[PDB]
Amino acid sequence: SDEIVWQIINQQFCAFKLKTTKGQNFCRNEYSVSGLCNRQSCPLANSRYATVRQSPKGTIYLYIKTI
Amino acid sequence: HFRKHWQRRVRCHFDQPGKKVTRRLARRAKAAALAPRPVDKLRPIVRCPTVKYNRRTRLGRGFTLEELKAAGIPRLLAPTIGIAVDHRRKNLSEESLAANVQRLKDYKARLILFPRK
Amino acid sequence: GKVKAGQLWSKNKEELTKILGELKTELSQLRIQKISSSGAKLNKIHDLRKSIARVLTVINAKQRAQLRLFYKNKKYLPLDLRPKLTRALRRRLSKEDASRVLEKTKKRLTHFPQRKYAVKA
Amino acid sequence: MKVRPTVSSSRRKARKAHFSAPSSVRRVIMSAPLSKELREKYNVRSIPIRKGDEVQIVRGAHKDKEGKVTSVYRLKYVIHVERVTREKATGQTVPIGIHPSNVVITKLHLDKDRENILARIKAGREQVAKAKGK
Amino acid sequence: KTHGLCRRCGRRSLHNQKKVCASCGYPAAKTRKYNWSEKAKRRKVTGTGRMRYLSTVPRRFKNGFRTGVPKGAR
Amino acid sequence: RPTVTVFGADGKPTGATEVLPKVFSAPIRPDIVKHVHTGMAKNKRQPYAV
RNA sequence: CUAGUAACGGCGAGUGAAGCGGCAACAGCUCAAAUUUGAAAGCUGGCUUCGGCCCGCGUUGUAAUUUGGAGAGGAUGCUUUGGGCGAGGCUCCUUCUGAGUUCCCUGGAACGGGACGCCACAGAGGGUGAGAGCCCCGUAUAGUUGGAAGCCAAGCCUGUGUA
RNA sequence: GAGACCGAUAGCGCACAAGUAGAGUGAUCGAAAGAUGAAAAGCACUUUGAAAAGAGGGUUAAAUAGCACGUGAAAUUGUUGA
RNA sequence: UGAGCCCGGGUCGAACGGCCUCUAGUGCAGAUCUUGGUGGUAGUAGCAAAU
RNA sequence: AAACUUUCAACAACGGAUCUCUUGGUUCUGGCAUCGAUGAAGAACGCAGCGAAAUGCGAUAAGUAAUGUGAAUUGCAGAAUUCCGUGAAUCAUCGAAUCUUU
Ligand SMILES: [Zn+2]
Ligand SMILES: [Zn+2]
Repeated sequence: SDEIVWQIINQQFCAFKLKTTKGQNFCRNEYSVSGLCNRQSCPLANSRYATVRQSPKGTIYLYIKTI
Repeated sequence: HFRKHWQRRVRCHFDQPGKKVTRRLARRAKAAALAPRPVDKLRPIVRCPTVKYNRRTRLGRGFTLEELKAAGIPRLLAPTIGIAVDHRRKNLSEESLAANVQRLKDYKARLILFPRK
Repeated sequence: GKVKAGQLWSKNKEELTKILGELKTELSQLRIQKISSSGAKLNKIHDLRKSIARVLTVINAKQRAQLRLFYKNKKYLPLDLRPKLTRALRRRLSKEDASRVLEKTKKRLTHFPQRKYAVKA
Repeated sequence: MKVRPTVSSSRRKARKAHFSAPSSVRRVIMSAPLSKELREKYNVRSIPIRKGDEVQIVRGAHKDKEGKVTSVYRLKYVIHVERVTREKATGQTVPIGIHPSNVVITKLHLDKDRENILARIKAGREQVAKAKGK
Repeated sequence: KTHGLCRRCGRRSLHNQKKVCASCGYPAAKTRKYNWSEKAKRRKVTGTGRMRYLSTVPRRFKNGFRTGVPKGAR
Repeated sequence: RPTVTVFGADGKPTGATEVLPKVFSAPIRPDIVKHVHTGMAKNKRQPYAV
């Protein structure tokens, strides 16, 4: 149901979506590897996902999500 | 069909749920007044008049005097113990008599009559 | 000048009349002399007017109580001593008259009253 | 949330009832909390304020000022504390209107009816304490 | 003048020759009232005046149209 | 997935599980939901008129 | 709902029901036409010491009995009752009932921001010097204080007359 | 008791003196008009002069919030500069 | 491209905005349009009803 | 040259739009049934220290009595009027009264 949740997110409503008038949409989700709303970068509509985030200590981690 | 002044005679029904609440509270008031009694009276089974509805039956107005006498319920006691009486209806056949007599003895089998004092 | 109400309730008719007379005379004199240099006379005039109102109320109440004591067993009372209600409430049937029934109805209700019963499920 | 059908959550009706209230209702509205020591002593949280109470102002530009209430102006919904005053242009010292919700009563003007009020409030609070305990 | 003062409505609409008020019809017992003028009916309706007695009826209804005095009254 | 774990009052699982109903495998149709919600949100409306 | 059907109409404009069926609510009765005729047994007033006394109405008919899916009269043998107090209860007004004005900053004013808490069957609403659950009024829930009028009522007194 | 209503040219004619002021012989017709500030603390006093007016000075967080009072558009107008 | 939108500077003093849907009393240059305000004519004609 | 006319900017006017507000309207829903010859609805005249409006009241006249609450009213002026009290109040309730001319 990756495709169905993608259709619901992309075509109806997503709380992490920033719609700009300049030709690009942005993803407000913290686990998005690129802050852009597209099919490949969605942390929710992709069951297997991976991102890179930096802690307040300065240590950088890789986050992996499985189905 | 708007030839007449229909503007002055439009009836809306925004008070439908409020009237349903009013009807339910009226039934509750009837229950409060008649506390162990049912809020309804017992009514007979009658056949629908026309040939179109002859196959089905419905509830009548009140039991015939012959039906009450055959069931063993006196005429004057019957309205005071929850049974409706209709003096206009006639039986005309041995099959409505038996059905409503069975209904009356079934009502008698499940009745808790209290003494006067 | 200022008189409380219960003290007036204790006294009788001729007494209440003589305080009424002296209060009226004081009010008349103060109204005559109040046209020049009205200082603290205004509050006293207002208090005296309220005092006359209180005395008149007490005498009226005592007189109407005595009149009601007179008419305790008499059939007709004066219209001032009758309850007002409304015009329609004064014209409706009395409780004794409206609750009256015929003898046939009374016999039927006596021997065949509405009974208490319960249909068990 | 209100449940009783007689209560109204209308802002319009509430504002009209507040600003067009009688003098006794205004007395009830113009109430002040008791001090900590008086709250443990009488088991009463707040009382309607009256002339002769000694209060401390806990809000506004006149914070931490104490004094005796010399006027309860119900029409203007304000009390006048002693020595918490102002100066006009001419130099007259006018009182400063302080809301009774901004003060804390440190000393009550104890009469018989005030003791009856305190007793009734204490009885209700202790009977609810009994209901909570068991 | 054509019209003089009327006793019933207090307006200067009583015809000086016919002796009949043009606003209320004073010699007639019934006050003049017509359904083709709602404005005229609302200028003299029950509620546009002082209500000396009709304003006291609801409070008397609220307590059941009772008589007497409370117990312990003086 | 056939079962869903049950959690205690402390937030930790009790060890018991429940069978997931069929209604969680129903089709997810945002168009039907949009239609019925648009209709149903209008049903508590009080009339207004001049 | 029947039903824009039947029916009617410069048969054009059109006008336009009802029975049945489903439901809401249900409740039945009073007289006139009889002779009480072994007893006007009925009623409005006035006087009252309030208990019973007078005048009048009325026989050209006031009570009782009866009202046609009825009824009366006899016989018959079973089955039914009437009044007066009344504790208390319901309805409605009323009294009372939770918790921060803790510390810092900004600001004329904190009801704003930060920190640490508390109440919640109460985070409806309003006021308070700016967005206040805990400053105030109220709000929620069961109670509780006093009162008003109706109705119901456990019980307690009595019943009576060949009714 | 409420609302997916209207918000002072709107919503009742009337949020305020509203069936009022006012018009008509009369039957009748029928307006316009809300907002200082948290609090009047509503400008003391000195000084021009006859003003519903100024200059100092004061209150206020603020007076370019001064009962012509929240904000203060445009049409239109005056002073200065180009 | 455009209807428009975003930011700076000043004034101001209590609320407001984007996005996805829903809803409508939803967009003005004109109607001898309605209401209010304000002009040239014009400090002109004239001292006329009102003022 | 000066004067006049036009455009632009700053400031000051005129005017009251815009924004924000709202003890108002409007529409819906629920409980209840209560005017008058025992004088109604309506009209008029009066009552307060300063009352112009509005409201309240009727020669007992911004009101009297009774009950309840419990310390005010308030724009200014006045009270030797009341604060462990049958008791303030432009208070609330309200069963007793007064209630001018129509
Ligand atoms: Zn996305
Ligand atoms: Zn007239």
